[PDB]
Amino acid sequence: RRDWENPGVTQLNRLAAHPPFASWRNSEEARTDRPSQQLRSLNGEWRFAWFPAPEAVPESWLECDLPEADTVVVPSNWQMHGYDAPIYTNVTYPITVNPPFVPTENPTGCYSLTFNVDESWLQEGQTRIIFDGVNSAFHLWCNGRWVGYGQDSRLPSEFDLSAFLRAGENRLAVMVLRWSDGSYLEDQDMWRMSGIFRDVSLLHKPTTQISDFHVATRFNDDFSRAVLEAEVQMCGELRDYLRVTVSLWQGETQVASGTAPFGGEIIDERGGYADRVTLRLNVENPKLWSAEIPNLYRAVVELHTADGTLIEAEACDVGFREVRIENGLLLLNGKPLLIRGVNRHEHHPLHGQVMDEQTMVQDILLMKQNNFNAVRCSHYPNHPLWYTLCDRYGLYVVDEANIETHGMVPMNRLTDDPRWLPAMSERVTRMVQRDRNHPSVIIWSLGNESGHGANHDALYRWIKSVDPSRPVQYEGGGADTTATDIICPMYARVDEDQPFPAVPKWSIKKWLSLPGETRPLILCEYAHAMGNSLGGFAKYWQAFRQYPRLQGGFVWDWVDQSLIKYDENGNPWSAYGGDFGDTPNDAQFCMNGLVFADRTPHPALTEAKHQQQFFQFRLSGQTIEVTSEYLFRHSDNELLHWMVALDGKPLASGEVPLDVAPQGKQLIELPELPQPESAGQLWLTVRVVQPNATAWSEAGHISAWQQWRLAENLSVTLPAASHAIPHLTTSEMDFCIELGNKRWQFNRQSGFLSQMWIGDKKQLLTPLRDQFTRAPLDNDIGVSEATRIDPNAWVERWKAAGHYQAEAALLQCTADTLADAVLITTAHAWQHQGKTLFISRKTYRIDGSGQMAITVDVEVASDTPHPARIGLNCQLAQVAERVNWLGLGPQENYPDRLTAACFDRWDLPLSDMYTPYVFPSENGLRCGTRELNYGPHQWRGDFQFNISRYSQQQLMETSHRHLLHAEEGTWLNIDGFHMGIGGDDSWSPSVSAEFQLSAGRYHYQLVWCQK
Amino acid sequence: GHYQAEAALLQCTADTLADAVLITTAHAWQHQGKTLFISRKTYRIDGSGQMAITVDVEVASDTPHPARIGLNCQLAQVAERVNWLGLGPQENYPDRLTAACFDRWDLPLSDMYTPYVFPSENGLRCGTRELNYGPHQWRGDFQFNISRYSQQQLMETSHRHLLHAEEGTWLNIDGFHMGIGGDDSWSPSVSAEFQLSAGRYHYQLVWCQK
Ligand SMILES: O=C1O[C@H](CO)[C@H](O)[C@H](O)[C@H]1O
Ligand SMILES: [Mg+2]
Ligand SMILES: [Mg+2]
Ligand code: NA
Ligand code: NA
Ligand code: NA
Ligand code: NA
Ligand code: NA
Repeated sequence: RRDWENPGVTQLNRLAAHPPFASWRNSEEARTDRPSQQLRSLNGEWRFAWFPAPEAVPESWLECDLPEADTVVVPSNWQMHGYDAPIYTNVTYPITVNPPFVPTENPTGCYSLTFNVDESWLQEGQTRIIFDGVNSAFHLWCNGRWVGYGQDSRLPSEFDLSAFLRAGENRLAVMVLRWSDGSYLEDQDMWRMSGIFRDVSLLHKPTTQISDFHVATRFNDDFSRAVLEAEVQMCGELRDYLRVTVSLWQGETQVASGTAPFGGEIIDERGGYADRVTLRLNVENPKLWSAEIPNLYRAVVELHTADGTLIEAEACDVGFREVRIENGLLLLNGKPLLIRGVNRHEHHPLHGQVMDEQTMVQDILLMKQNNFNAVRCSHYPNHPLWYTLCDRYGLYVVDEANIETHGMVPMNRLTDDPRWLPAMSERVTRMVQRDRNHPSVIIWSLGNESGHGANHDALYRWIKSVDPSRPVQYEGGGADTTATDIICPMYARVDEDQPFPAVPKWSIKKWLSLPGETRPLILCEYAHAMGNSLGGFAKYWQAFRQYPRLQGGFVWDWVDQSLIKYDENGNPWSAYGGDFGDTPNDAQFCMNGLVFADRTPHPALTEAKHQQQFFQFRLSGQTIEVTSEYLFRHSDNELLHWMVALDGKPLASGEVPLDVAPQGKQLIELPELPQPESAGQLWLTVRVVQPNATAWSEAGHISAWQQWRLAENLSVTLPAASHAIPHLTTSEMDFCIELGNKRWQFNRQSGFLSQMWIGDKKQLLTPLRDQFTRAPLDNDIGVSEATRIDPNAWVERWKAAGHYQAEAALLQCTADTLADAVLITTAHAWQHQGKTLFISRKTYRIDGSGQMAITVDVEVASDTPHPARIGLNCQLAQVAERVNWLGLGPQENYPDRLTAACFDRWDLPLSDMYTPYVFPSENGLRCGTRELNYGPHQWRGDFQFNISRYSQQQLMETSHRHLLHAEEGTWLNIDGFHMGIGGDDSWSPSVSAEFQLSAGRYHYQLVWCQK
Repeated sequence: GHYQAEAALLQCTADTLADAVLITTAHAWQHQGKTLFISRKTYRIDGSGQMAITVDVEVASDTPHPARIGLNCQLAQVAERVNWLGLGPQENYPDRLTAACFDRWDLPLSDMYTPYVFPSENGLRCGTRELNYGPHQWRGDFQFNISRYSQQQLMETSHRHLLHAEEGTWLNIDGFHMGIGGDDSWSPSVSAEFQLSAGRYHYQLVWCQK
């Protein structure tokens, strides 16, 4: 019947969805949430055979194992085993758009397993099998007999196997299809894989069982009282002796308990649900749940006979919290939330889309350590364990239905079609039915990028109906349609409007006050972290803090979707779109994370951690005002550490206990600071330290920090008198200056410093020249589809203007001998096709002390696209182990992404001055640098710089970091000015005007000498 | 002490180039043992009779942002016309110059002074690349005001009718000038982007025969 090409058939014989069950037969075990003998796992070694299409599968496979099959591990994505290639496409579907049809050549994975079943399981009760995740559709067989069918890759499919099993050995046969009508609703921007990627288990339930249960918590005005209501549903033999007891626990103390027989209240003319009961438990002064303090209670639901016989027990963690929208604000337990969130896909560089506990824990610890308090399940229900973890560690969650039809034209072609309503409703309803009891979930999402159709409105209402405790949001069709309680745009900018027809992305500040608008605004996606990005991140957070109704957003996104491949030597390297023969593909657009696939942070993570701090500071004289942005907890594990340093030199320091109530303030007056002797700038640096370890951080953890410039005493003392006088030697070809063991050589043909000698060794491999370009960042390339080349992208404008091809034309090069120095004056003009782009005028003054003062003045044609940078570069002949500097650091920082960096004395190994972005680009820059030390060299002034073994040219010509090769010597790029990196999105110019080098005339000066 | 600051010479040297004389100077402005600003300059006079003045200023970060960063002098001559290539023709400042247009403007010297009843800095014109007055010509990228009244007199006179034209012509040429503000006139109202807080500034002017 080809059910995989019929949106009308999304399952066959599948059991109803419900909350996590373990069918404990002992209440104490359910209370402690210990393992259940009634719940077995079938994960492990299975048999697998790949086929080009289902019609290729031999009939024998249903009854007997295939010799050609191999033994592989499950869960797993078969692309991760090499049976076929994983495909990375963003918007464009991986198959021809001809709904509900899929390619005749449909990759088919035949999984099979021989397992044992204890006769005890078949003598009573019900035995079902559960597939937590199968991509994308499958047929099931047990001992040769067809069982059922299922679709939707992100929610569990359950089947009753009671009448198929036999005591002893049994054999399952699962035929998984890569493509199905279900694929049309799974066009998320990620790797397209397939197989049984989530747990497979066997559950045993009594004939008379708990088939479903809902837990709700209502509160009085001040949350000093609560009522926990638990609706429990049963199946099987309904009798007067049956009872349900719901007891609530706080540790080993039972705080509440209620018992009752079945038979709900009357609801209509036909009566009520005789197979249901609702228990109501009163709880005084309940401990409230939040990401700040994840207080949890344990609820045990016991199905039993009135006289004391337990039939079965189920249970869940209960988080007492109220989520409601009032007067335009999203409130948690009555307080306005400030969502510090991030989008997180389920990705692993080695295992694909298979998740494991360790990876989940690592992510959560890293997220909380970096001040995140929320996560969005982009763009499908997650692995069941994820929610449990979020409940226990404390993270607000946006549970999103597995629905995305981005490739359709228009985007809502299927979501506005009533014939697709059935398939869609199952993706929404089954999600809610599964996760409604998790306190961590505070908002339901109808899916992602599927336009806005009537089906969305229908399902929006369905949820409001069945679960009035959680707000419902959906961004499609404009981000503010009738299908969302929250204005949830993606990449809407802070101050700039993007008036797209039909679906404009207004400036978020302006969006809130549009006539008639009252809803709160929380971006479902913003600050695209693709490669060297997150510029302008601070601008969002300043707005979030100033506008009550701007309540945050979810950064896009958590981790690069890169996969590991191996070279001929068996060495691993990160791969992206197209690296597996997959085509069409969207190359590196699958890597947009704050951390690498292996979870190593990207420089942008620190910027996020800083802007998302929970403590705000203000300075007034000797007083530091600390404000808490916590809504519930007190600062009971925080101490303030302060330090005053003069140009990196520690003068004073100390620590003060932090004792601020949520939303409160605390004043801390610093001691009488001693007026410094030396000249220079005094800097005050404060940091919040967590003395004690927690469940998510180690002792000493730094959660916040801030810097301030204090007093400054400008140096008015003239340096000592020079002993010698530099000597000039002229030739038609050069101007050579000598002073002791030091020598400078200027080429009279090029007009550049071509060499220097410190002692008996040369210092340059390449002449010191002007640089007005940079290896393009992903934000400069600005493309989200490897097929669209936006001529408006910065890289395209620089290329068309000739910035990368302009050649320096010498206009002047003269030498002058002064009383105590030699002066070299030069002027160059860079041109492209008779067009003068830049003009650089310099002077090099080498005096008797051995120092070279380089004064640079540049003119940039007002009509040429603003340049990426304005500085100099050269390849030093030597390679040193350390890089020392007085400026912003220690990590990479750019003009629009440097609030996190601190001014101080930093010292790192050369390697740390290079950021390993998978797709190479300008990187490792450090700004606000007053002094740079490398080997025998020292540069002084006020500049930005990056130093490494890779030239801008190599970075520019290389697609993968693993293909880079250290060049001889060290490449140095010292800029007087550098363009912002942007990142509001990576498919259009996103660098704010204030970070564009548009001044027309620039000036900077550097002093080069020996250390 | 900005109104008290005293120029204290730190350096003053002379050098002869192939076709010019280079005067290098350095000054420090202090008050109560505190260096407010450091002005470093070079003067280059070439054979064409042009004096190129390069100025680099340091402003202590802990001192309030200065009202302006420039040079001034009282010219002996009194011409009746003022010609310049820049924003105009009317008085305009950094945060109030959108209405002015870049072009060649020529007005009588009086028009270069705004008669506010309560005297104060006035008549400035921004984004100027060339200014002509009598036999003088100034080129660069600066703001300037020119009139018969010194900033000192304007600052000491409460009513405009009490102002007296001084001998010669006072010239104020600024590489940078602070915004005037106005959101209200009873509290700091000059927006951050219009405050001279960069710490380090640089500008260049060329003085020559008209
Ligand atoms: O709009 C979006 O932008 C992201 C770009 O990386 C990614 O494709 C998300 O899934 C999509 O919702
Ligand atoms: Mg179907
Ligand atoms: Mg998409
Ligand atoms: Na807000
Ligand atoms: Na992407
Ligand atoms: Na504390
Ligand atoms: Na590249
Ligand atoms: Na006055």
